[PDB]
Amino acid sequence: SEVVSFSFTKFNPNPKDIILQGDALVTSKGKLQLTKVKDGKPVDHSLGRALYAAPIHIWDDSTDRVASFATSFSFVVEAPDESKTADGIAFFLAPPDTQPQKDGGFLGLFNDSNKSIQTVAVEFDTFSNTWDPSARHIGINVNSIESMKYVKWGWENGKVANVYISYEASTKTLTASLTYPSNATSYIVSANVDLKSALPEWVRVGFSATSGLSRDHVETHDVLDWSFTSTLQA
Amino acid sequence: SEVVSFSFTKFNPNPKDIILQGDALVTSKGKLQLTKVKDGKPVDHSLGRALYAAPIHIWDDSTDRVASFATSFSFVVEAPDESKTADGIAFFLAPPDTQPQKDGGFLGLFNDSNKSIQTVAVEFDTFSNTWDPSARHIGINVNSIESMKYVKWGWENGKVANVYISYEASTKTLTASLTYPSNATSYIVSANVDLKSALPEWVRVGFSATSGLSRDHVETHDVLDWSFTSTLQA
Amino acid sequence: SEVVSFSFTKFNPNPKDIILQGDALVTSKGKLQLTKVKDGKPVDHSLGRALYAAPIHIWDDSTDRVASFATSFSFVVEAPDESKTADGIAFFLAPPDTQPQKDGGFLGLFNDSNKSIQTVAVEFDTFSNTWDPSARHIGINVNSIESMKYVKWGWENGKVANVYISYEASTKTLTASLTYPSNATSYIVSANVDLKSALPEWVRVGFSATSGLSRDHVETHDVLDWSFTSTLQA
Amino acid sequence: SEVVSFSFTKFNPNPKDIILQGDALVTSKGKLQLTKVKDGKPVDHSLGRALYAAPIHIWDDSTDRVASFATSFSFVVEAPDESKTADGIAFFLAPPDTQPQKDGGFLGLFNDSNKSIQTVAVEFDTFSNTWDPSARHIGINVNSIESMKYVKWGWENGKVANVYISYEASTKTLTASLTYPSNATSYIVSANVDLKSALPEWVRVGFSATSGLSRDHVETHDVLDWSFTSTLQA
Ligand SMILES: [Ca+2]
Ligand SMILES: [Ca+2]
Ligand SMILES: [Ca+2]
Ligand SMILES: [Ca+2]
Ligand SMILES: [Mn+2]
Ligand SMILES: [Mn+2]
Ligand SMILES: [Mn+2]
Ligand SMILES: [Mn+2]
Repeated sequence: SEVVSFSFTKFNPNPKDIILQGDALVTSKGKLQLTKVKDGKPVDHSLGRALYAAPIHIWDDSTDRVASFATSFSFVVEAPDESKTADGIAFFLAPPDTQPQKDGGFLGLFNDSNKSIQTVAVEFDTFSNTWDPSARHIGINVNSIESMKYVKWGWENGKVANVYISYEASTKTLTASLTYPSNATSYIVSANVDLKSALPEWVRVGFSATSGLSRDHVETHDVLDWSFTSTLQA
Repeated sequence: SEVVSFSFTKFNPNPKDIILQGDALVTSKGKLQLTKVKDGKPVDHSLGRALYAAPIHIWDDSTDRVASFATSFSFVVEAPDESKTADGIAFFLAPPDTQPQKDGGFLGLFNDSNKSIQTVAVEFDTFSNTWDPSARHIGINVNSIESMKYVKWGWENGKVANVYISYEASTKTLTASLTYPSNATSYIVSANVDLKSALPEWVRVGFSATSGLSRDHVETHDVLDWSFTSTLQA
Repeated sequence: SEVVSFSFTKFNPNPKDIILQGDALVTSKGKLQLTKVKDGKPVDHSLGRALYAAPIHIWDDSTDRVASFATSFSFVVEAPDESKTADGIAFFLAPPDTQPQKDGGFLGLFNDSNKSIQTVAVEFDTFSNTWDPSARHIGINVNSIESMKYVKWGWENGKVANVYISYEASTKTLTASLTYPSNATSYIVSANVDLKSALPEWVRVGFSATSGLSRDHVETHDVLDWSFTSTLQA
Repeated sequence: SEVVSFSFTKFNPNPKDIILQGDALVTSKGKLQLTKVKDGKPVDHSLGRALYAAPIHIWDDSTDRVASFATSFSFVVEAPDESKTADGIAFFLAPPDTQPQKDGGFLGLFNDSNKSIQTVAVEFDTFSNTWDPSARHIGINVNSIESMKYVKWGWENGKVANVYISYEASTKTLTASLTYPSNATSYIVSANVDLKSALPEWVRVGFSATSGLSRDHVETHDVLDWSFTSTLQA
């Protein structure tokens, strides 16, 4: 494929363009609620993922070409307690048949299987596990729950976060930024990532999130909108 | 969904974005060959269809809104004999789980089942069946192999045909045009079509084609490229 | 330039993106009224033109490349008398400094100067002059008020006409279609046009219209919206 | 206007889409060289600006609506000496008739006139003047050479910088990021900026740059490509 694009200003309650996995659902107001909410309150031990229906052609073995892509999405992570939060939300790419992996700190993306899984993620990590830096962080993750690069992230409870992720194929640069319009505060991180080596030719793209494994480490992970475009020169 | 787009300047030999049904395949040079070719020669009794992976949201029961869409594709129909041709090629919309229907003059789109099937097609018909006008034609077909409107079509054997189809939701106008750049000859037809009444909320879009049911009524039906865009106001 | 696009769903009353020439104005409801209207009634001897502010790079002498482009616009031509009409409306390309040429049957586009002017137009001609066929027509015009190709055009008084014009650089094919959603009636014409030979490298694009030179040959020429895109491979 | 877009993968040597002011020129290889280079070496006391030909409709007094916009551009600033650099490069919006203002630290954008000029800029400042913080910085500037917000910027001599600027009208958030693909290092800054209050309804957008006012404070300021899109809801 050469060019694929799609833009949701909000999500449809029974989405056919979006493959919902685990606890993910679209609320009737059109928020993509990745992790469970009960009586308006986030629940623990939740794992939800959402992928776009069409696979994306990110590289081609015949032509040796790599896709470029850009995506925008806004998301909210709201926790009943500012200091106890887990586990986070991520935008990711994985093989098209990708299924939910471990919950909790593995973010539904990775596992501890000793079989290195193919998934490239931009995580917004709200809990410091063994493999994390100390502070909440935006991480670029290449086939590991351990980020290859991260920036410390001043998570704002319940505030809309605007994210813009792009991948420039000609330089192998993956760049992720987050901005909180509420107080015009922003964070960015970039990495040199070889998508040909990390991922298969075709992938599915989307989001994954998990709530903490305890009652006092719960938060929501809602996506409010999403735009994506990818071009493969071919 | 609000906006979905995709553009192929040619097709990938093992397409993941394109669901190939019946005899459809992508050749190694990237043509979408809907009907069978053997030793470079079209074969009879063939039926092939290709659909885009992502369903398209063409209308919404809650918001009462209808999508607009536009698509461009180029296609070749080549017959070893100018005067004996069958059966044709079509661009269509159908429920997402749509499967190949009858072969031959039914174009893989419709059947004679007495169970009116949901499919809206723009056919390029190369054989005059019982339900057709006399001459080869471009037809707009709403849940029937019988066109509600058609224009006579001067098919050019083996020449590239450029098609542009659009649907204007605000007026319910479906317009289909074909141009042969080789001699700058063009045909157009339009119809007032209520997609809400003809189709379910979500559909898949693509192409369907069949070769004749006899050895002396064979032709190819190759699509060379394809661009599509649909917006649902919501 | 490689890609230029712009889309108006209606026009701004004091447009800065649109260079208005002669009698052209934008009404407060956002219609581009090319020719004069007085007390709601079309006036004779009027000439109005509108061009997009940015020049469009349609070909390049260094790279030998030609642009492709596509444009959509809706327009109304309303005459107080169905049988007496003049003169018409056109979409055109001309050098960027292009100024209004002759009025009346020259459509503000051409003149009788014996100095062949550079302008390539798709005219919707409502009056049969000396150089016209008999019937109202959609014409493709290459540096002459005389069309190189035309299709007879069933003008519908006061009805919205939807036009789609495209130019495919790889085949030099200019295609123009018009559809009246009101009764789903359509017309199309195509021509092999060498834009490199007809036009300079850079042009401005837009509309031109004139009302008849007599009181009993008056009509309006309003454009309701306009989308344009052009890509030059370079 | 509702939607305006344009994308250059490089610039044309005699650009008609781009209004070049002061010393700005396009090199024969298609770089937009804002400030003077002599025998391949940057010259002092230079000031160059480039604007897109079409004005952009950023807000509308009648409808009370504000545009959103996004733009990407890559740029190089190369100095013969790493530690002596001046003055910088900026992306800006200003009234359409905007002309070059003061040189040097005023970046061709502002002056010391005591007549507050309308210009909103995202500067990449390479020299600490009286109104600057100490370190080189990316600044958001609203009708002043003094930034309202800035982030410290690790300028990389002679390296390609990729910038992405967006403005979200619904939150009044202007966000600017820079990434050096060479070592995947990134910077971002955001501000709450009211474009209705800072700028007139229509503007022109582009770049401005100046070299230092001394021989030992020289650098280049070349833009390599540029994409822009703006939508005004209206
Ligand atoms: Ca963690
Ligand atoms: Ca038939
Ligand atoms: Ca005439
Ligand atoms: Ca400075
Ligand atoms: Mn982490
Ligand atoms: Mn038929
Ligand atoms: Mn004529
Ligand atoms: Mn500064």
